[PDB]
Amino acid sequence: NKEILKEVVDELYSIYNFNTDIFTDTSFLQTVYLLFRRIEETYRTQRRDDKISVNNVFFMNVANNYSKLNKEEREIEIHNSMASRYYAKTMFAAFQM
Amino acid sequence: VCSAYLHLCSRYYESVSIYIRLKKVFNGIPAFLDKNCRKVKGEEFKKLMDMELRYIDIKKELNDEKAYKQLMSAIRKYVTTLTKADSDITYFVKQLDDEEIERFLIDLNFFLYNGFLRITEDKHLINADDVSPSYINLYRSNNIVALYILKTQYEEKKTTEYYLKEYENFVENFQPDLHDIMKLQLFFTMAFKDCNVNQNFTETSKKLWFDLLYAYDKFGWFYIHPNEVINSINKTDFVRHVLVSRNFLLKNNDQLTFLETQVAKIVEIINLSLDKLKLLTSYEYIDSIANNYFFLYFNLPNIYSLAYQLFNELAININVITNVPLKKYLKYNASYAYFTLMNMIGKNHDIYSKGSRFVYASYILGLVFFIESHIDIARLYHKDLKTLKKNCTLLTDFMKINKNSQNYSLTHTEEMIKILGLLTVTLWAKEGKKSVYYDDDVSLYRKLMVSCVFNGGETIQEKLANNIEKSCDISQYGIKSKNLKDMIDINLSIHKWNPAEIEKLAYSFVLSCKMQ
Amino acid sequence: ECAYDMYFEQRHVKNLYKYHNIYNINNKLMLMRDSIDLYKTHFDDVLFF
Amino acid sequence: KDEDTFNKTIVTNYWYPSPIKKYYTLYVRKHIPNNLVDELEKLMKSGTLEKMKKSLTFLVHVNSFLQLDFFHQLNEPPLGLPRSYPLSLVLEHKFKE
Repeated sequence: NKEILKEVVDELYSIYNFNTDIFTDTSFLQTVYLLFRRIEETYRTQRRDDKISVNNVFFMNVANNYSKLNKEEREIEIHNSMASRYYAKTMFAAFQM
Repeated sequence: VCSAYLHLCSRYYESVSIYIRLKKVFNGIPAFLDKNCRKVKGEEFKKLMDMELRYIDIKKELNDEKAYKQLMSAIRKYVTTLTKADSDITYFVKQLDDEEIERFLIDLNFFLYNGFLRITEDKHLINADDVSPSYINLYRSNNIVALYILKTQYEEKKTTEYYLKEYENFVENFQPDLHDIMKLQLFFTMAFKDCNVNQNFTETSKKLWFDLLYAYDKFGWFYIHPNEVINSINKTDFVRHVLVSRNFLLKNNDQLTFLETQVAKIVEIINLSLDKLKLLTSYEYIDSIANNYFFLYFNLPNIYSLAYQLFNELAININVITNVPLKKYLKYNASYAYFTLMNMIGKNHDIYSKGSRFVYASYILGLVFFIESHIDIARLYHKDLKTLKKNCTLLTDFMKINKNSQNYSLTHTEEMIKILGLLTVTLWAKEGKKSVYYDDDVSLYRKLMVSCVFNGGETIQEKLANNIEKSCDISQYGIKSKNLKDMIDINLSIHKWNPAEIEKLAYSFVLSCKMQ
Repeated sequence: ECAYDMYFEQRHVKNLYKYHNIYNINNKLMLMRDSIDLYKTHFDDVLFF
Repeated sequence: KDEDTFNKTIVTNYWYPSPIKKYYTLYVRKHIPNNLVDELEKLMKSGTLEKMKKSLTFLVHVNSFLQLDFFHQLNEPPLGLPRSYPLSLVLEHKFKE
């Protein structure tokens, strides 16, 4: 969604330009990467269990009652199931370029 | 009841046992504080755990911060006292550091009152079912120390009597109360909410269920004996088998019960439509049922498609041991599926996925897995015939229950399993309401393999070869020798199939024998 | 969409999709249906990494 | 005496004059609020985490695209045609052609 991404990148550029008594230009990228990893790990639940994480992924599923949910909540479920594993990897690329 | 609806009572007594054991733990815990930590919280512990008349809070209520570092210390000491002599879980118990102990001590108090589970996860992925007590709804609500406790402590009409009574006696040396009976009533009304679902189950199929279960847990009557399963796992591969099993039984748990009830339905219909000479083991009779699957309400979703879907899930799980598609080497790696089958029909060890016992589903799914990983070519001519013979003898040698030394007199259970096997093989090839000998769009391979199975052994060609050289008579102006035999077999493979060739050669050489 | 349509016309998929909602679902066919619908909607923006 | 060998030459050394910057650390912890990720979260505006999450909408699940490219061999070929090689070879060939 290339209208919220622009706002986020502008905000981060401002935060970096105003604080150069920290953020030595390679600490900013690492800090942003770890912040993205925390934004990602705030998605994982006990349903859709732990080892169903990376583990040479073939254990991954959506939910035990994915069906019967709705026609519109079971796409939010797809988004959450994907973002729980592939959020930092695909957001950091765009951000850093 | 507990006799007609096997599975609903099997679901009720698990919950009863869980409630009883956790209540025992929580009633043994209070007297412990009156022995160590002489005046931490000795008596008012119960007065705070009253919850009679309420929500819960040990921080705001009891606003004396010099209480946690002793209360939770004593509680952790108690919990590590319960999980003794294992020397592995104790490590993870000592590393808890409340409030991962406070949450346990609150959830365990909430369970023993209202009989619920105190779910605080995403409250849109739960539907009035993920709240009853069971070993799976406890590995999905993050209640994990409870499972440590239940793992360390309390853990290791002939057949009907044996299984039902002689081991569903958790309730022995127990006494109800004025309270505590309402929670049992709640468990019961939770279990029996399917007042028509989980349909037909009575002495028709109930007897067969109990016979197969007793036979497995006494003699080892399965498609492969468990000793062979265990004796092929080299030492350093055992901790991944456990993980490929545990994940198959956690996620695909409702489809297994669905397949179970659907197999029970067809066993009911088989016994209700009615001798073993060739009726019940001939082609046309079994074809009648195989037609019953195309067109109890006569809908009956095909029980081969369900087993194929579960095979697909299992074959995707198995591929976690490498990073290549594993196309034709799904065999040479069937030890995983067979360990899962043992854990599914047998006594399920590894208490994190323990559930029902899935007798029928194991037979059907193991047959389907073997067929689809060994005896199939749809997804990959004399040597082709050698391959047909080799695969047919592998199949016919797999499907025999009892092997070792006992006399083969074909008791009733063996008859029923033979009928189920032949139905599962005639559903693999059938493609419509028309016998699979006269239909096109059925592979050359499948007609021949079905014929090779229904005759129990040899072939469709060598059978007629022996039958014709019986009337050795034919050796005219003329020719015999396997040469004439393969001549008649290519005549078969070209002209048309299948019983046309059988009967027409039969009678042509009957008249040939009466000729000379 | 051609590859998806080729997937959906199999024996074990047709015989199960017949009973779409009169019974339980494998929870896996619904995922494929949802994926193809969502793709056919936003077919000009997606990227595959 | 061993400074001019091959194992001492292909390495970097990174010396710079010491700057005088506020001490925030990305490495561990604790008991003292000196953490770069926490500081960055504190330097942000009110609504920015939810703006960070509302990018990157996921549409095609991995399990929906594997069943056609990886584990394609577990598919009954429909009545008629033989095996159709997976959805990666088809894609690259159709692209080139």
